[PDB]
Amino acid sequence: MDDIYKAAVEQLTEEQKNEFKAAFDIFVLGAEDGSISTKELGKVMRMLGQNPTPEELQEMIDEVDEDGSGTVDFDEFLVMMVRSMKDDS
Ligand SMILES: NCCCCCCNS(=O)(=O)c1cccc2c(Cl)cccc12
Ligand SMILES: [Ca+2]
Repeated sequence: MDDIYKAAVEQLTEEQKNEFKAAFDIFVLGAEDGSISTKELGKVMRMLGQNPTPEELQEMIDEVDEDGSGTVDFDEFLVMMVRSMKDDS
């Protein structure tokens, strides 16, 4: 079902969309399809001011990976935001 999630997707316009889509490119500016991993992860967090081990970051991808695949597609991705948004933690 996962409806309670699509409910928020309707709130998202299109201006804030181009903001995220632009991020993916970074996480995968040379990957085949666009599957993100602890590999291209620490790559973006580098521009900020962090650079932990791929073992710790996996924890962030293991929480959303509701299919155990070690990836973050534009799918389960939205969920992440919707969650932290409607409820930060
Ligand atoms: N660590 C996840 C929290 C996301 C932060 C919200 C802002 N989105 S973001 O561009 O900063 C961003 C950060 C970390 C992982 C991402 C993946 Cl796997 C896909 C797309 C964007 C990602
Ligand atoms: Ca996944």
